[PDB]
Formats: sequence, structure tokens, C-alpha cells
Amino acid sequence: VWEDTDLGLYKVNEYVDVRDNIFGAWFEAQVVQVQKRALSEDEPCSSSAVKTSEDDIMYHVKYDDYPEHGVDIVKAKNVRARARTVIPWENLEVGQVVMANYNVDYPRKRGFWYDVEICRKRQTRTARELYGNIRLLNDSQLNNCRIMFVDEVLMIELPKERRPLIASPSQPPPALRNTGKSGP
Repeated sequence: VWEDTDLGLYKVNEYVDVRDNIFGAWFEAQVVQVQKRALSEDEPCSSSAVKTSEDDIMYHVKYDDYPEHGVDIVKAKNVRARARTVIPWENLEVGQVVMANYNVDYPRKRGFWYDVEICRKRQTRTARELYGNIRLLNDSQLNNCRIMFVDEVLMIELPKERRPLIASPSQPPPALRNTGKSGP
């Protein structure tokens, strides 16, 4: 399809979280170079250009465990902007998609961050329960499950806004999660 918008969903030198393929686990990354779907070389156009869907934009990203492998290109559906703004109980709204630390693999250690749709909120002076639809790896969705804690929860930022969340000049974010798998 013909399109004028050269700008992708995320900007260059942005901190972004990329989701995995075989388990679906969110590993954090840093994009150095963004490549949007081919844009028209001027054909029946005048004004008004729109963002492109999440299939055809490649982000050259460096994985937290794989900076030695340089960068790898990822389709826009496999990446979402790294959570900076954490939305607490005070600004909590039903339907917002957030990530939370869930250790399904070994409940002793920090597992992986998975995305979850916030379904319910119960905040009283005596009890604070937060419920959401947890996406399981075995192709299952556990609706109204107990959300771990707000400091394990980060609010996943929107792509359609065309995010300009840039890392400091010559300084990518050193701060990370605890993510990985190592056998005794």
C-alpha cells in the first residue's frame, strides 16, 4: 500500500522490550536503527499520512543477554516501548496492559516478565487486591489472577503515539531487569 509516513512506532536510540517466540517471555533491548515499511516515491499524494501496522517495521535492537551479537532486526509486533511511566493504584484504569514478573519456571528465582490485561481493582484501607488476565505459555489465559505487586508491575507504553523515548547521549540505560536461565 502507498504511504508517506517514514516514522515507525518507536524512535532510534530508544529503550524497548522485545517479546520472545518459543515461550513468549519479554527480554529488554535497545534499538540503534529503525526501518519502516517502504514509503512511496511520490504517487497520487497531497497531505495526511498515517502510521503503518505492526507487521512491516524492523527495529535493530541489542538484547540484554546478547550485546555481543551486536543488534538483530525485529518486526514491530515483537517489540513494545520499554516501560518508564509506572501507573499505580491512584491512576489505575481497567483495561490497561502492563507487564509483571512471573516465575513459572522456578518459584525460587526471578523468572520472566509477561504481559497482562488489568481486569479488576479492589482498594480499601484493609485490603488491596489487583486482578488481571495472565497470558500463560501453554496457550492459556488465567483471567482475574492475583497480580504480584506494583514494583514488579511496569505499564507497557503505546506504539501508535510514535514514541521518542531516547537514551542519554552516548549512554544507553545500564539499569535492567533480572532475566535469564542457568542450570545448577
